[PDB]
Amino acid sequence: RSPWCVICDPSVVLALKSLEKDYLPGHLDAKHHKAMMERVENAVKDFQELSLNEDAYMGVVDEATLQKGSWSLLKDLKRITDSDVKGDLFVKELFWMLHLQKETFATYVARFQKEAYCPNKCGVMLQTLIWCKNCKKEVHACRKSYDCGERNVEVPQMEDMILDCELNWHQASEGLTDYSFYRVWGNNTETLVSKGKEATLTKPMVGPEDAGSYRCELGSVNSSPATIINFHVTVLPKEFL
Ligand SMILES: *[C@@H]1O[C@H](CO)[C@@H](O)[C@H](O)[C@H]1NC(C)=O
Repeated sequence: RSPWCVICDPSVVLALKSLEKDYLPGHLDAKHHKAMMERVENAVKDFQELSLNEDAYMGVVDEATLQKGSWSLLKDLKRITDSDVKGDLFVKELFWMLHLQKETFATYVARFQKEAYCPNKCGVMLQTLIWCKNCKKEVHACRKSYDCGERNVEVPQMEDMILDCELNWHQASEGLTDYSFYRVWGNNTETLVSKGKEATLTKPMVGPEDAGSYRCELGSVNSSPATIINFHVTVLPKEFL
């Protein structure tokens, strides 16, 4: 038993309060006002549309999903109020619209869950979620295996080395800082060779001295890195078979 997340949008609560104080007086008999608003409140206080799905309803959305559901509800409600509909027909249309809007919102949430909730496959992604139970907006840590799979990079001698540390979800993550690239030497020391906002390390015209191990770390405002990727560079001399 969980609220319909649209109530966490202030414009929705305002439009609902406006329905009650401004619309009801000229459009529904006074003796029904209390019972209507109770029925509206009950519709908004429970959202069951996703609670028998294979993927359990988690009670969270992102701001994008919230805004899309809210805008869809506000537009449909405004169509009712702009129409100036009254009485029995107004009641029928209002509750029909709320059912439809819950089903529309369910579609948006199932899609958020399937595609946009913690979409990383490794590393730690930070994403702001709104928790529908209390309308709290917080940064959630999407913690996955720190192993992103080692990259085997073979570069012909004299060609350009590109080491790419970017993952598909990095552009969407919160709290990121810099990509640092380290060369990891066989004598158990390391050298920081680049640090900045760029997700790649480029070395033009590679020679043997550029072969070996590299580690990329994408920093976070938190303690742990958002991503660690290891690269092994083999520099292929022309003489190889
Ligand atoms: C460790 O190896 C690196 C790369 O070969 C080199 O720059 C460094 O001087 C070595 N350190 C020692 C103490 O031998």
